[PDB]
Amino acid sequence: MINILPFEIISRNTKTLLITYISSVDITHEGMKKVLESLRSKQGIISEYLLDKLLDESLIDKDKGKEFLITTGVINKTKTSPLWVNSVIISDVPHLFSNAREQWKCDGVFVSHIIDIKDNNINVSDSTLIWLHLENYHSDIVKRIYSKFESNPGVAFIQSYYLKESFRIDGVYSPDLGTPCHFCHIERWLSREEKSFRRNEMSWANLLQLLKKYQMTLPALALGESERGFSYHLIKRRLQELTGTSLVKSHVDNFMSSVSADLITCILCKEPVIHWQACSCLER
Amino acid sequence: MINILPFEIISRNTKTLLITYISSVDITHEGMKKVLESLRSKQGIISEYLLDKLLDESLIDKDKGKEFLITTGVINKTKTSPLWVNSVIISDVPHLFSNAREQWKCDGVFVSHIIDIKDNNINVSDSTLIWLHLENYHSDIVKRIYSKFESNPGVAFIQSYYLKESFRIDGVYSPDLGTPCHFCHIERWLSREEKSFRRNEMSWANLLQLLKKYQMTLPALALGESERGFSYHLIKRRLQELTGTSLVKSHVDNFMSSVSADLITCILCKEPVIHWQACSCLER
Amino acid sequence: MINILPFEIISRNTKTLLITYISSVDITHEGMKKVLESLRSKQGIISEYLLDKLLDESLIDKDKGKEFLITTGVINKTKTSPLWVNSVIISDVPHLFSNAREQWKCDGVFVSHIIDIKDNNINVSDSTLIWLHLENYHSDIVKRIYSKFESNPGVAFIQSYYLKESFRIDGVYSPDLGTPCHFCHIERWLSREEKSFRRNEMSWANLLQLLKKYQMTLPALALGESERGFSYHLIKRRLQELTGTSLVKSHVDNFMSSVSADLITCILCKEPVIHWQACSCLER
Amino acid sequence: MINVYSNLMSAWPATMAMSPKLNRNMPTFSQIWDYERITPASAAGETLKSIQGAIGEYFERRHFFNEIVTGGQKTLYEMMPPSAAKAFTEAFFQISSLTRDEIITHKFKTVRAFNLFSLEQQEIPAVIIALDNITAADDLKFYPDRDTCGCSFHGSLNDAIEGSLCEFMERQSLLLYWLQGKANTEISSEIVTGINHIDEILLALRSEGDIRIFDITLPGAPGHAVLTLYGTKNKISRIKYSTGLSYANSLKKALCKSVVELWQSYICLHNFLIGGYTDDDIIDSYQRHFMSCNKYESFTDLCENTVLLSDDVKLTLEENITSDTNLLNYLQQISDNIFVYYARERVSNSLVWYTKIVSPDFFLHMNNSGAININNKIYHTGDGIKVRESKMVPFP
Amino acid sequence: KASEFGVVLSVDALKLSRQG
Amino acid sequence: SKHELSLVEVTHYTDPEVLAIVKDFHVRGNFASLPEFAERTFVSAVPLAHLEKFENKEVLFRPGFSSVINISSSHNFSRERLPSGINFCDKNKLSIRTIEKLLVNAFSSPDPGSVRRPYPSGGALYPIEVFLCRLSENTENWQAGTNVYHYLPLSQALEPVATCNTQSLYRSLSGGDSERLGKPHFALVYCIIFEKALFKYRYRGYRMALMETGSMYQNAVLVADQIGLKNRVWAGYTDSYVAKTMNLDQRTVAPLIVQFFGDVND
Amino acid sequence: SKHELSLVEVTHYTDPEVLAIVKDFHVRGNFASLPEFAERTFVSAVPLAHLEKFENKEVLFRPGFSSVINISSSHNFSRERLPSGINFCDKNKLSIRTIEKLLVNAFSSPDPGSVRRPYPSGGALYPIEVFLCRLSENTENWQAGTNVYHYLPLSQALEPVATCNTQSLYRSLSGGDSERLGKPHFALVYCIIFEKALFKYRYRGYRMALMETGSMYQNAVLVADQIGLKNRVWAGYTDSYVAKTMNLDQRTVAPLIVQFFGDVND
Ligand SMILES: Cc1cc2nc3c(=O)[nH]c(=O)nc-3n(C[C@H](O)[C@H](O)[C@H](O)COP(=O)(O)O)c2cc1C
Ligand SMILES: Cc1cc2nc3c(=O)[nH]c(=O)nc-3n(C[C@H](O)[C@H](O)[C@H](O)COP(=O)(O)O)c2cc1C
Ligand SMILES: [Cl-]
Ligand SMILES: [Cl-]
Ligand SMILES: [Cl-]
Ligand SMILES: [Zn+2]
Ligand SMILES: [Zn+2]
Ligand SMILES: [Zn+2]
Repeated sequence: MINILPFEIISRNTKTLLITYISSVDITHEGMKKVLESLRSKQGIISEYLLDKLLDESLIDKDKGKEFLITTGVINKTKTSPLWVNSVIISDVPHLFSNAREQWKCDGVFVSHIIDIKDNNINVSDSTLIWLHLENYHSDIVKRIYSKFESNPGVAFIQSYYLKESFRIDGVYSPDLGTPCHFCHIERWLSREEKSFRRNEMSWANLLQLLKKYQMTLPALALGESERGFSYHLIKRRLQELTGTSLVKSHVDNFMSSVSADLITCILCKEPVIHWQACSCLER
Repeated sequence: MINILPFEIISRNTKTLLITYISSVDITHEGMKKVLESLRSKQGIISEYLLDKLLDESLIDKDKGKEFLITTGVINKTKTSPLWVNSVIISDVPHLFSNAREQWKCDGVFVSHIIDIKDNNINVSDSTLIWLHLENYHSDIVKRIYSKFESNPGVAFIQSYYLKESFRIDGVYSPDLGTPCHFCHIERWLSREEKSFRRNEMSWANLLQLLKKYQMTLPALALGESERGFSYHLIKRRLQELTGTSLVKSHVDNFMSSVSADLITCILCKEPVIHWQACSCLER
Repeated sequence: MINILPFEIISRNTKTLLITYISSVDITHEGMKKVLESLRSKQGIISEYLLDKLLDESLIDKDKGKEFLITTGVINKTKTSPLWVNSVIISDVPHLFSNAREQWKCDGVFVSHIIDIKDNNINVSDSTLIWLHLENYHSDIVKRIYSKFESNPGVAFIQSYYLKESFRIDGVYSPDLGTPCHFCHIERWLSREEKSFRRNEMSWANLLQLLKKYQMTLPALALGESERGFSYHLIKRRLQELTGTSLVKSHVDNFMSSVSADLITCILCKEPVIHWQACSCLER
Repeated sequence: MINVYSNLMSAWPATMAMSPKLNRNMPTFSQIWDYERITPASAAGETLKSIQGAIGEYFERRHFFNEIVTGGQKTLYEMMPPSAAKAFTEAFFQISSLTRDEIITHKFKTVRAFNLFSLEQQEIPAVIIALDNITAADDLKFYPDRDTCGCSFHGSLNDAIEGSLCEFMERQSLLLYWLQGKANTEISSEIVTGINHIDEILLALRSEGDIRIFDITLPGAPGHAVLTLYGTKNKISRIKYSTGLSYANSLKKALCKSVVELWQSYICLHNFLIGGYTDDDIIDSYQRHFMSCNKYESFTDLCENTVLLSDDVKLTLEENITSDTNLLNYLQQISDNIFVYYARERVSNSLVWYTKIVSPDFFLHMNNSGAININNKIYHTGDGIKVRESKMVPFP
Repeated sequence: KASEFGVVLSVDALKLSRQG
Repeated sequence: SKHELSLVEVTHYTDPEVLAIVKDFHVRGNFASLPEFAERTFVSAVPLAHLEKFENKEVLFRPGFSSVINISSSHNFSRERLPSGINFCDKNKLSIRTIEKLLVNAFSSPDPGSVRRPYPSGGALYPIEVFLCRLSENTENWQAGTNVYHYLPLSQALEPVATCNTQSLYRSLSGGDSERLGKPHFALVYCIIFEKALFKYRYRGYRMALMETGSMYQNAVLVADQIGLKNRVWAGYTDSYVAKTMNLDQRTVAPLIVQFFGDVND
Repeated sequence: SKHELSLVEVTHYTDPEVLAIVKDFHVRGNFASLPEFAERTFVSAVPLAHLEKFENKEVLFRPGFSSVINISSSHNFSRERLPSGINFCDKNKLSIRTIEKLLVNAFSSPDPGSVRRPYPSGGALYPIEVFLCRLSENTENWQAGTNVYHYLPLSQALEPVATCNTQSLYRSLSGGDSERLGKPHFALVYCIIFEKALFKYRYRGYRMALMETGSMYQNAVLVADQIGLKNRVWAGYTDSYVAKTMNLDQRTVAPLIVQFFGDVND
């Protein structure tokens, strides 16, 4: 698979410059200028057949042209069959994502569907990453999605939601891989927010609450357009890390971990959470 | 405006039985069944306007209807403003608090009087929190304060005393709010020792019950200046937590919680306090 | 060494009860009542010779009497030669401790001197624990005390001070044992208070500050009598743990660690700190 | 895990703990220990249900063993309507050697109750409900043997009543099965449920020894009381016999709960035995009796004396036409004299509920080696196996 | 143990075990 | 079995603060190591081309100085440890007899009535469990279709654990680097029971448990060398996926290290 | 020395967040274990009288069940590991020849031109250092008055570290339980260099370093048994005090475990 990476190709008078994340080149060949311009107007992935055709049309040797494009940071070639063949976004604000499927292709991210949580009869295919994004959080929504899809072969989930002044993105929940679920995450954050000066969350006050039907909403600051935009970018980059055009590799010790962002300071904190002792995700 | 207390209605054909924390009532009017079914689904809160509407729709006189709801323990009417306009401290060591009234103003705590428990004729204004602090504990001392002041409008009580190496601060007892009393804890605890499946012959209940028989108080064990300063600060901070509080923006768990402090390790243990079905505070 | 533990001995009519932390006894022997009363009026440590004399005077077998006193929790016998033979308290508020030397003997704590930090020519003996307590913190004061006493054979230091809404007691700084100093502690707390969402404190902003003469004061809430009393008790109990009559053993993994108290919630947190990378205490 | 410890002078019990386990497919076990105030309370199953169950078991047992205060003192005919008072009199007349005259004039300590069907408020004798020997001491001559049959605890009155009804069905079904040897059907001992933790237990039991699964539901009743039985001859096994019982509307649900109840009793006794704990550590006479039944002969004696109404061993777990008839209608046809003892306590902004379903027209308790109302609306002396009428059922 | 000096009414067993 | 300890007895002493803090730390070192993540993750923070300068070196107490007391290698009576196996090949059948020899010699006393083991443990608590994973159909089996077992070192017996197929186990244990690993016959997986490591000694027990694991795999290295097996200790696996595949409950028990065994020919 | 690596090269790759988090965790397991604190501290959270039920037991994957595959002890070709030494006695002189034999066999290749060791290490990084502490005047010495040395396993040489007296070292290493320990001739102290353990693998390197320590002391157990020394691995010491006494910089390096060696007679 050939991935087109971020770059610009700019021109003034007889001067043409290529600028990528890796390098900058004063371009002196008209054919390669043409190739770069066509690549710049395409989104993310290009068939090697079309790349070859593009190079042939500009009378450029395919091997030498490809080597130039790869070494300068215009394209890369990936080989790996990925773990989730598709992503879906399920949300209570699907309109926030109404352009995401088409935009995010140029980051190499395949999102097949934006699904409104209000939909009855939601279907998802094999080996799909399900991103559940909630502005108006309720634990029952997460429980419904798990109840419907946890048994889907190769499924995984990511959940995103707001808590106090933060945007939270849970670690990837993969039943196949045995990683912690949303409830493992939200209990870790609720514990940390208690002013107990204690890591341990359990006491008789907590045990008595665990008698009631497990359900909750979460306090959070009111969202404006800028908080939504920030969130939108974090979602995109996270999906990109997992399933899209990889620009920066992640260390194996934190690739599937949670990502939390303080909406005031804009500082991110990426943290692996443990399985919550009272959660049954491990037993399913 | 109106707190809806927890209650149950059970129905069998046209028979309906209401059970609140203090009453069991055969409900034979159709209107009142509809009022109670509605209140049961409302979940803790209702405006006076909505209650009045609900009563009018069910063809029940608003004043008879509300008196019934209050008297049987389905609702309580409480204020948005602070529950307690001031506090008094009643103690067997009133000299400990000789500068507290003046000092604690800068923490926003307003204690109007320090009162010696040995005084014959103790008067307390309406809407006052009574803090009873004893170095020498006897249950009849608490009983006499409760009997004197339980019918004062808006009154509440909190007790602090010493149990071996611990300083205990009871939950808040409010007749208006229907929270547990001192005896819901201690007499229930003694019951569990007396009625143990296999009695511990060296139970601390033996000491407590022998002190009753011998007409003696339970002394605090070897308190010095530092233990008293520690206790003084805990009292101040607990009073601060209770100042400016109401059901409008302070959860009932602030009242229905005890604080025990180990005087050796200085570790605090905050625990829930619940009602004891057998307690005389529920005879109402 | 014979340590007298906390207890009360109370009497009414012909009834006499001993109450300790360990047990309660209905006392039926007049001689033992007399012994217990005399022990109750003494402070902390008693010579075994006087204990024997006390028992002889009440015609009680010494071995049987001692066994009773030990098993019931009135006294214990310790054997161990302690690490610091004496403690001194150095402070900017020495008047807060003007009764501490005499009071704290009944907790088995030997404080030889209360020293005003304003004193020139402060001397301290071999194997002394130096407790430095500051209401008005300045790092230069700690540096002066270290500069004068770090070389004293067998010395150790504890420092206590206020930071924001907390009272901090550092871990024991013992050059002989190689444990972290005050500056190791205060840097750990200053780092934790920064809103960086990062454990690591170092960045160019911090490096540039490290160019200036290392000195600082600390913001903290204004202290009232109750905060001072709470602090006084924590100091006493900490000294007691280290050098006095041990009432509760500490696990070896946290015996020399820091103790921090939130003055609002009164919750304590005991935590071992690492040596600060930029500190030179290890090199001295 | 959990590991919440409380001071002796706390309102709360000494220790709660959820046990670690290596196998993700075994049920979670949670336990509360509270000295010898009560015997330790536990539950097993899905993690949260196990935690909820241990807490509920603790609240339930603490209430009935340690915490009942009676509401007065009245004769049977002052305390309730006349036909209920007559049924109690006929129960009490079989339980002690005392005369009907002595029974109807005695002033019993009372507790609050309502009739299960009419919701008519009344009182019933406290001596039936309180497990301690102090609460209704002066009434013990009338009713010396007490137990926790029909007792439940929950966060809603309807759920507590449902829990009490299930236990009532369980125990009444078990006593009739014990006395007569009659079961409705057998479920295949090779049954596969699809629920991972249930199948894990069943496979382990099948590998260690043998099992039998019987539907013992009271004849004509809806729902399903499922009795699971285990026994082994294997020398190095500490548990030679165990049993589980549960009643639910769903046959599958009843079977699954029954299997986990068996595992719970199996593992508690197993851990007692490998712990090397003495007989002085056993304070409960039902637990002592159950321990003396830990032998293969308990298994064979039950299985060889069981007669099935249906010969076909069930290979699937479907309901049938009787399963969803109305349980309250069914019970009322047998007797109008079924009562709900109830108590409640505020916890935060909620109420927790303690209930016990009691009927003098059914068995008042489950020890037929003690003083019991053997003649009632579902059994009369001589109906079943004679030796069983004087022997306690081998069930904890 | 029972003693000549009085009757022991109560014991905190946890603290006695540590006075392990 | 005669030596059984219930974890119920252990949890009675657990400090839940210690347990949580230890688990929180522990999970920071877990890996997501899968073939499908090869182009989007990395393991080494050092570039491959610079790793040589760090491998098989000595750090000095006095850097820059060379005054040392030399010791003669004539005191060495030992065999060289064999190179760790790589590019494993499973063409030849491997008997249960060979695997049994590994287990009893590495982890058990020669005397079956003894409870001592060939490796020590803090407080004699032995908090580390050994699991056996069968990874090739050319490995003989004790129980048809069971591919994970738990070794009981005092009973000297294997307890059946899981009937996952050999391919699933291999995938989970070999992580991203399975092509280079090749095809081992079996693995040992060493697992910590958190509460058994912590209940007596608190935090220091964690450190003791990890050290104990190393004493265990080292016995296995030495025994494997003597019986003609090749082996490689291996950290390149996805911890949670290995746990799930073995049906371990990650709230109680976590895999610390994997050790592959087999032949190296083609 | 020919194999020298400068820690300057290592720190170039250090993540300061990882380092701090690891040190923070590590210090939670450090002990203050001194004779003078005997009556005011405790080590075991379990009372002595109940410890028997936890010692030398097996936890089961299927508790309550006994269906196992028994393995024969006839496959065992090994010697029993000797009981760990206790009540050590130093009445007989111990030669440097004996200590040299321990070191080269436990930690070094028989070939002095080889850089392989008798224990493996993640990435061949070998982040654990061995220090030798001389504890009795009945132990022969290489350099008069030097009682701490650092063993260089590739050079097969000892580097002088400290001239503290034998009594100070003994006091620091033996913690609270020195009367029961008796008088060992020497100790090995195994130390982690934090940045060398973390720089490549991050948090997982810490876990790898602790396991490596166990592989090292286990070789020493096995070698000690063969040369007629008794030994005991030992966690009952005050970490910071041991470090200070050895002149180690605790910002860089921490003692993980101590191992005593000697004779047991009277
Ligand atoms: C990491 C570790 C730490 C140890 N710490 C101590 C210790 O502090 N004190 C002690 O007496 N023994 C200690 N031991 C020795 C064990 O107590 C001993 O191995 C165990 O009791 C079994 O006895 P054995 O070695 O004689 O078979 C330790 C062992 C290990 C592996
Ligand atoms: C804790 C530990 C983890 C290891 N992890 C891996 C691994 O993930 N991949 C690998 O190829 N080798 C691994 N090894 C093997 C080492 O790379 C090997 O021991 C080292 O390169 C020296 O080679 P040798 O064992 O052949 O002497 C590991 C060794 C240890 C002790
Ligand atoms: Cl749906
Ligand atoms: Cl000076
Ligand atoms: Cl059901
Ligand atoms: Zn979960
Ligand atoms: Zn009350
Ligand atoms: Zn420092």
